[PDB]
Amino acid sequence: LLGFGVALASLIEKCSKDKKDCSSYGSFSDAVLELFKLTIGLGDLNIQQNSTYPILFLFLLITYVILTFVLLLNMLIALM
Amino acid sequence: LLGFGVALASLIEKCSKDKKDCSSYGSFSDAVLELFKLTIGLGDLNIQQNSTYPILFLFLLITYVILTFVLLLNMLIALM
Ligand SMILES: CCCCCCCC/C=C/CCCCCCCC(=O)O[C@@H](COC(=O)CCCCCCCCCCCCCCC)COP(=O)([O-])OCC[N+](C)(C)C
Ligand SMILES: CCCCCCCC/C=C/CCCCCCCC(=O)O[C@@H](COC(=O)CCCCCCCCCCCCCCC)COP(=O)([O-])OCC[N+](C)(C)C
Ligand SMILES: CCCCCCCCCCCC(=O)OC[C@H](COP(=O)(O)OCC[N+](C)(C)C)OC(=O)CCCCCCCCCCC
Ligand SMILES: CCCCCCCCCCCC(=O)OC[C@H](COP(=O)(O)OCC[N+](C)(C)C)OC(=O)CCCCCCCCCCC
Repeated sequence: LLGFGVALASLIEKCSKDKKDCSSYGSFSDAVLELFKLTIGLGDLNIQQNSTYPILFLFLLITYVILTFVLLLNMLIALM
Repeated sequence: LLGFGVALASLIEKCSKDKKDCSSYGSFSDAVLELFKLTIGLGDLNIQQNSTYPILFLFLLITYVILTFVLLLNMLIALM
């Protein structure tokens, strides 16, 4: 959560032309909150960020989904 | 559900300056409904409440998520 939170957050450029737009993954704690809400399954996944690399953003975000929604949570049920 | 419902609800101060704003966790039954919808996975988690302690609010809300979304539901699948 914290590794991909800081990576995704540091990938986003300046806030906006008006300081508040599509800055979901703006800072660290805001990106950590967005990833937490993808694990719970709440909200709406929005990839149209003010990002310099949309492909690298999708790669890190989909890797996070594969590592937690698929591997870690189902492996928790199996070990339990 | 009811323990954290009444705790989170009693943490929120007066309704608003207009009696209706960001009062998701306003009263008891409204906070119980919001927690129920986090368990089902519906809605959108909004922590920007008219709260006096945003940190204590996150602590109680994340503890609820750890106790039900992680422990209790997966342990239900294991015992079943
Ligand atoms: C499958 C999942 C399982 C669960 C996984 C959970 C993983 C964790 C997920 C956590 C991510 C949640 C979001 C964090 C960031 C939100 C923003 C925020 O509030 O920032 C603040 C910090 O806020 C905190 O420090 C959050 C509260 C404490 C940490 C969380 C609980 C710790 C775990 C408890 C466990 C208890 C266990 C039981 C114990 C008996 C900082 O804000 P600021 O920079 O000061 O703002 C300045 C500007 N402003 C003042 C105008 C605003
Ligand atoms: C993983 C999860 C699993 C499920 C967990 C579920 C846990 C439970 C979750 C419950 C939380 C749901 C929300 C409750 C509060 C909503 C608000 C509300 O209506 O308030 C009202 C009460 O409302 C009730 O009393 C709700 C209905 C009855 C209880 C729920 C069903 C009982 C379980 C059945 C089981 C059957 C089993 C099978 C039997 C064969 C009160 O409103 P008011 O104060 O009078 O309003 C005044 C102002 N106004 C009139 C203008 C409005
Ligand atoms: C054990 C606890 C588990 C639960 C999670 C608790 C922490 C949640 C996030 C809190 C953030 C906060 O509040 O501060 C985080 C602070 C400052 O944040 P900021 O950049 O000013 O953004 C604030 C944005 N606002 C104003 C909108 C709120 O440091 C940082 O940004 C540094 C980030 C890089 C260092 C950390 C990397 C960690 C890697 C993994 C190590 C294991
Ligand atoms: C066994 C049944 C399971 C399913 C759940 C059923 C109940 C759901 C909620 C109904 C609420 C309601 O309707 O009344 C709850 C009432 C009055 O509510 P109010 O504060 O006026 O808010 C009404 C808000 N409105 C107007 C928007 C609807 O008491 C209370 O607030 C007292 C709360 C503290 C005492 C109870 C604590 C319980 C702790 C756990 C014990 C095991």
